[PDB]
Amino acid sequence: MNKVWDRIVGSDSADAQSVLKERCSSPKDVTDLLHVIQNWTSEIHNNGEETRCWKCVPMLAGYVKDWGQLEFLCRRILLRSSIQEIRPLLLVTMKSLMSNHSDNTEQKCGNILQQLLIEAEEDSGNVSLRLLVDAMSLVFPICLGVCRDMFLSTDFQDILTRNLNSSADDEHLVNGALRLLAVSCIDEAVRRFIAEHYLKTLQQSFKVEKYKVLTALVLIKIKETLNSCINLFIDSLSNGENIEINTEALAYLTLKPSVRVLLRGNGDVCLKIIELIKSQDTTPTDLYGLLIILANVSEHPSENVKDIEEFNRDYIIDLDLIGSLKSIKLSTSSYNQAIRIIYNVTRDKTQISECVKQGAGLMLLVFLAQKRNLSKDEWYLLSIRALSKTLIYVNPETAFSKYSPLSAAPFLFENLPLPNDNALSELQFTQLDTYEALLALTNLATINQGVDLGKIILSNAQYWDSIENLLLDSSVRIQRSTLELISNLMSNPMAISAKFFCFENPKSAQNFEILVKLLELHDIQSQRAVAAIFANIASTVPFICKELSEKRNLIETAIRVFKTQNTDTDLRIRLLVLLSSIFNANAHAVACVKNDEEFVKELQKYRNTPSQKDPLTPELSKEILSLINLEHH
Repeated sequence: MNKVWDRIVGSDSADAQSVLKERCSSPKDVTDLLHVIQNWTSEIHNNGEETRCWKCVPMLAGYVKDWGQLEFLCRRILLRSSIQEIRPLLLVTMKSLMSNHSDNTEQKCGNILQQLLIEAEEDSGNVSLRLLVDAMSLVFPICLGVCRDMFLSTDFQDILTRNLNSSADDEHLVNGALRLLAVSCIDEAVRRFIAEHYLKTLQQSFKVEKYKVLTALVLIKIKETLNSCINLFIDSLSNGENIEINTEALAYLTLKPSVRVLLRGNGDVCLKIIELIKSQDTTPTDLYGLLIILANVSEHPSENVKDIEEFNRDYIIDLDLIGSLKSIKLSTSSYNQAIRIIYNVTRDKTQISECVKQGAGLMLLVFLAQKRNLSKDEWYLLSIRALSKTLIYVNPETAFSKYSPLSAAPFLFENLPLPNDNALSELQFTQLDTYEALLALTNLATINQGVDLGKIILSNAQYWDSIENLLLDSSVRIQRSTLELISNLMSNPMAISAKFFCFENPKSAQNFEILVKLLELHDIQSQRAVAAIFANIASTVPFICKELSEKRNLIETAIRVFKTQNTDTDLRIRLLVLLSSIFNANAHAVACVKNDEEFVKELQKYRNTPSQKDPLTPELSKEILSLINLEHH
């Protein structure tokens, strides 16, 4: 099994998983190939051949069950720990060796480390020590036992600390040692050791520019002392240096409020983060970190809120961040963070308009569309929250780059409680969510006098059920908003009017009687909405108006509410429109009330001089008194 290795490490065209079909031969293929590897890994080849080799070895390694065929691999891997380009592949290989016979892998590793220490003690140069600390950092999170034993030993500390002190400008050794310290901070005993014995050294190397970032990354893992780290990450990110390490750090650290206030305080860094997010060059992993930072820093508390709105307006809105984000390629996690950003920005109603102009509504809708049959998780909910807030404060038809705002409606309906015969919604929405959904729906229902939304409601019986199920909600604001929604939907008969005004249908006639009672709701906004339902339909659909004119409970209730509450202007107007439509359609209804003297003198009081923008009050009082006159003469 010789030539297979040559074609495996010969060029990137061939693949190992490819020629895995030519392998097989478990008695011979694995053994023979391992002998080829052993003779071949006896030297260091260029980065391409080595990358092929350590991409391929893990497979074979995972297979071969005879441990004495995988011995040499420990030396081969540890002796390449300084080779950066193939370091993670080595890790993978070691992990594969670790997956089966873990203990023997770690044992051979410890033995090789001890020989490396002896070689390092006899080296007039630092090259053996570099190798040793690179091997230690490479295998530390998998061989934690032997690595902790090495790091903690006086013999290893002696040579390490001494050569560090002596060779402060051996950048490869210092850097290897700082990466070692960071990685090794995983274990607790090592962390205590580092935090008891290295603070002097770390303060020292923190003063040296070319080691500042790596030293800060060690210090993170162990107030003023922290503040200096954060200022380092911020300044070095704003410069442009070590985008990867700094963004990772700050994405973690912006989980703390003080870090956030500092970041928002530093202008240059904010411009830099926005420009990096826009920059077509930064890696997708850095883009993700940048977005995590932006979402953390833009989040409203539940730091001073005004600082957060100032930051969001200055750097996210005015730098057209949302308009750009529409165009960058986003993973699902990055899209999640962008939804977070949009949500945060909309916590300040004054910005929603601008957000929508930059395309945020579109991003919300696409996000929901793609998650619809996929992941109704917390980001789904968050997206619906942002969308509801959007639709409460903007004109709907100019809100999704000329896409249909009505496409939001199915998503809004997911924050309405389903009829309680209808499963559990994956969405953990609250009463506030339901309230805001109904506000947004009420806004959608203004389009084309409610026909568009009503047609969406009629295509799915569930939607109308979830509305009707809020007619008697115990929360005043939900009941109020429901009635406002229904009254907007009653600007066009379509067929939704049958829900209340098809008297041949028992269910509808019952809903009618309920509505008549709702005319006397204590909440004046609810009352206005109920009145507008009746007034809209009666002034707009003459068939229904003829039927309503015969419904004595409605007429008596409307008159009672007019007698006792006519000093509210919207309510008075709507009751007058209802009553006059009814009376014009039915002289026998007029004859019914011709002797209600209190009704007559309330009507006369307004036939005089209504205030405000109110021609209808005198006009309609005049009409009604005229009909009563008709009946008395």
